[PDB]
Amino acid sequence: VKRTYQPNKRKHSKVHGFRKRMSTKNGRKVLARRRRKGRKVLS
Amino acid sequence: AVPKRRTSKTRKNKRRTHFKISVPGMTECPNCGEYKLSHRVCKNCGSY
Amino acid sequence: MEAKAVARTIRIAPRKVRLVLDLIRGKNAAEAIAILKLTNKASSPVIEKVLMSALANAEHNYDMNTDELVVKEAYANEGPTLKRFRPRAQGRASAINKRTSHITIVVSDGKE
Amino acid sequence: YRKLGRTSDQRKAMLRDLATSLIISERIETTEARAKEVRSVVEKLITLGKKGDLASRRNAAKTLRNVEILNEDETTQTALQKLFGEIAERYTERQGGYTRILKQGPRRGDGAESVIIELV
RNA sequence: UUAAGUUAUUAAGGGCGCACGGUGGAUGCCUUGGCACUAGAAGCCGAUGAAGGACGUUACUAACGACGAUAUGCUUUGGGGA
RNA sequence: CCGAUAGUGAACCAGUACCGUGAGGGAAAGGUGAAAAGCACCCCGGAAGGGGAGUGAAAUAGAACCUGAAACCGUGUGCUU
RNA sequence: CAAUGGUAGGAGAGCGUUCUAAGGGCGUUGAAGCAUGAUCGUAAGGACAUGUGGAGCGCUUAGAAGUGAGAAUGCCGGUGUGAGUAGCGAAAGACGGGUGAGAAUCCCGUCCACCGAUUGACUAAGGUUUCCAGAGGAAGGCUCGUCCGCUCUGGGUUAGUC
RNA sequence: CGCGAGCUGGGUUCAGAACGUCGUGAGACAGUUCGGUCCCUAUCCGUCGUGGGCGUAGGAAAUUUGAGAGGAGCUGUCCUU
RNA sequence: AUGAUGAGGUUAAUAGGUUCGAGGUGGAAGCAUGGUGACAUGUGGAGCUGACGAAUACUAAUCGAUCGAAGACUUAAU
Ligand SMILES: [Mg+2]
Repeated sequence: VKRTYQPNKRKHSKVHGFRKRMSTKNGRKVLARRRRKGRKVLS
Repeated sequence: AVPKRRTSKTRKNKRRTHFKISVPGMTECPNCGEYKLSHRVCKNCGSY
Repeated sequence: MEAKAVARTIRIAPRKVRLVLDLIRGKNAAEAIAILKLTNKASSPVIEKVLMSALANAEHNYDMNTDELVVKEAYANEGPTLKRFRPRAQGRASAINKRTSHITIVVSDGKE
Repeated sequence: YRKLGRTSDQRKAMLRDLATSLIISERIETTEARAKEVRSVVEKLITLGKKGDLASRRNAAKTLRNVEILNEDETTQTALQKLFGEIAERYTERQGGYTRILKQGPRRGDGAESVIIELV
């Protein structure tokens, strides 16, 4: 059966990805929390 | 269809009283003196 | 007097190794070897080798010649188990315990 | 008779193939059950060979596979020709037997009693 | 000898004690790291390109520090001592 | 105040394994010895192991390495059935 | 001389664990833990001896508390029982030769069988090194394994026109 | 109102729908109507078969009595008298 | 089901094969004749024939191993 997450590099990097989070202030937030947390993969 | 209770060590060891391997049907080989299975060809020599 | 030989972390579940050792307990060395080499089980090759080592140990370390040796006592006890899983149905996973065995054999001359 | 844990078409095929291979090699290694069941087939083929008339040749062609043996000096001849020219003569005077069976110890991968079926 | 009567033995295995092994990681002891504070500094970093990264850099080479194409470091002034 | 199920989530390459499309969620894991002196050689084995000899105060301190409980699994047996 | 069953519950006296203050002590001539024992007190519990153990720990008085577990379909970690039971995930294999410590399971060969609008050839998306040649066998392969999409070593992707 | 870890699932008692009736309404009625996922690898006792051990004062091969126990146990028509 | 039960292990018919037969099927192959051919006829109730009946050691039950008594007291008759 068709399950979820039919992977796609382009959409993955479009809906997510550094420049997309840097396009909205709320996007800028999640990077802020992820650095405060010391995350290694930020977007 | 599930065990209503534990099988104690006593019951366990009791059930497996008859669960054992038998010593092989081995006889001495007439050409080499090493043991072989009866009615089989000796694997050390290769006789009868 | 007594020669020792041990095999550790053998990859056979101890319930299965003990079935073969329940035959060579207290028999002579030659008869014991003939049993192992002819019993058609999985553990048998690995035990025939622990016995072999004991007997070699006896000759090379005590001058205990192999014609008079008897497996004084031979046993097997649990070892460091390896834990694995099997993907079963409806997303559930069941466990599989790959067990091991610490095989011991001591052969004696019956003497002091 | 025995079924050998197998269907009818797959057994018919296995029995005839095993008989052919025996005829090629004159002694093979297999499990007891299949030796006990190829015994009769190979014995009956040799009977079809002890007559050599064209009818028996044509009829034995049913069972044997078509194989080629390279003899000494690069001489070539098929299973039918072997059966009717090199094995008919050997057993012209014997009135049965044609095969023996020598049990061997169990194999490793299973507990199957391997045996060697050989043309006597 | 025969009648009548009575009673061992057995242990395939089990139980209880005891001895000796394994498995396992409690406990005891220990500290590299934490927690709560006190006293005094300090309480702005960015277009002079920040904070955070990515790639790199060694004799050989992955990781971690350090470093940046002058890269596992360069200069200088002082401290020191194989 | 805490001594490794505690004390930070994190004493140990931890916001890391890992999980989620993503916000996010989020572990488990310290201890050989004083010194590495980390077991020259020999023996069985293809090897893993082992058994001697040697190192060391100690090697049931041999690297999964301090102490090593209980559940649990064995091998003997004195008394029973 | 009288009293002493007891649940919700009230009252009193106490036993134990960690730490602190002071005093007095014990410790490689072997501390704490651990194990055993046929010992002592009315109880919570306290000693003694013998083994393992290889450095800390008792006693008196008094202070403080993360102070006492058997149950919460409690949490974490180990190990059981069901049991040598169910399962071994659509299918055709047989045999000769070789390789090895070991072979139904690896290599070669013959025969046989299955697909064949496809289990065949391409190419996208996606995965990223699984690709190739040597070597290995702990682990992963639902068995075995000398084999491999596994491990170790060294390699491999070449565009003016796709 | 024996028996669903032996079976079915038509009725009834989930979510859909529809008619009559009641309710302004959401909805309702033991009023109808069409449709509607029946899981479980048997540990113990029990029961039907089938083995091994031991005891029956020696070790054996065969034939046995029967203390008990179980199974059967029904009945029609015609003719004759 | 397995184990048991039963028929046998060479001083042997237990099973296989060989030979003969029962039963089943129904006119094998190759020839010759006739037909343009599709075919037909004689050989020849032929050929084939798993379990069913009998004979025959031709092949396999070759070699060997393990378990298994020495008989209690007491009393009464003998
Ligand atoms: Mg799934």
